[PDB]
Amino acid sequence: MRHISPEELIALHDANISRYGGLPGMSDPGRAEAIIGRVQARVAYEEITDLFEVSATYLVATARGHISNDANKRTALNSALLFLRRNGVQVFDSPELADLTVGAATGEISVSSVADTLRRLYGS
Amino acid sequence: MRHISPEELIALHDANISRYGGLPGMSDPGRAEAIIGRVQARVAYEEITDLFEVSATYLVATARGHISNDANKRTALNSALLFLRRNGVQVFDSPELADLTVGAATGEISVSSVADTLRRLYGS
Amino acid sequence: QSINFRTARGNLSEVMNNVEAGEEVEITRRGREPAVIASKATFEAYKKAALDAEFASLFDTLDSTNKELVNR
Amino acid sequence: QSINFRTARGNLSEVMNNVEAGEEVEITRRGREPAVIASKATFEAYKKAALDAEFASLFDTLDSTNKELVNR
Ligand SMILES: [Cl-]
Repeated sequence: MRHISPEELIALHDANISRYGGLPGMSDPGRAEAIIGRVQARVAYEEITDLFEVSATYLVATARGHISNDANKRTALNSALLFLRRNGVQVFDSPELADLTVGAATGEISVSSVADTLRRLYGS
Repeated sequence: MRHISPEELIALHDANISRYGGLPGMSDPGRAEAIIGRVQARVAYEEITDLFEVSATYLVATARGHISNDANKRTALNSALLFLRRNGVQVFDSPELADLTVGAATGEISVSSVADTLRRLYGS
Repeated sequence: QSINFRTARGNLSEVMNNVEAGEEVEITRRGREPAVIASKATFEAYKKAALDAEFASLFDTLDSTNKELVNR
Repeated sequence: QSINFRTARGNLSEVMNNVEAGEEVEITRRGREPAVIASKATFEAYKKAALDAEFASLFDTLDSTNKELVNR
């Protein structure tokens, strides 16, 4: 299973800030390391094989993990879908993805519900 | 001194045709090899240390080198300035680059004159 | 540029100084597919460019939702 | 992921199979900066990303004159 490294996660965040907006130069590598650490830990602890459950984890962990003061929701969605793309699953934009990410950040949508939504959209 | 390989000169030509226009799929490797072969040879024979002379050589050699039936002036110009950038010289677009390259390609402007103009524009 | 894994074994310290100077050495094996030794500095820079392109097409694919999320 | 000068010398044939399998092994050295071994396919794929990016900037910098030269 291909994953995203802490240094890749920061690079993604930085790259998104540059393209779409936000305050640059602030990304904490400890938060990147801590976000990835959670995702790996959860996988090992629950023995997760389902790509969409893992994808959901990157999304929730990142959206609530505050790598920096801005762009966290974008970095969450993008890292989720990058993971899917890296593991062979074809991804594409959908009107649902904005609400989905906001819900994960606010706590209104659980990790499993995110995994369900992502499965419906990109599953086979 | 960093140089451009035959295989790079071709990649550069194909990339340029894709982006700006021209007939694709038509780049002769033996022509790319002959162009770089001439630049490398002139440098050794004349013992050229001046970066702008070498740039000028890439420019004329490529402009008249006929890599394909299209985009030879563009490859010529870009190759010359790629050389410069690769050897630590800051480059930028100038109103006189177009005229320079055309007179280069038609033999009305010689290697030294092209060198003097590059040295003026980009050399302290 | 191209050498067999035996000439590498005996002359590894030479390969290092070559690699560090700026060379990119291939290592072939008969019957198998080859590898390449290069400086960590240049390798990492190449990897990073690969990664930039990887983000750029994802951002392209999700350009619409990315722009929308900025305002929320 | 990271092995010493000596360990490589003695287990080079193993380092090949790891690399071929998809790993990117670092080679540390007591003196100067380190090196990296990777498969040719991945290395060359990263080298092409970098070169492609290089051309993109050159073309961006020279965009006007490039557009003009098409019509001369
Ligand atoms: Cl955001």
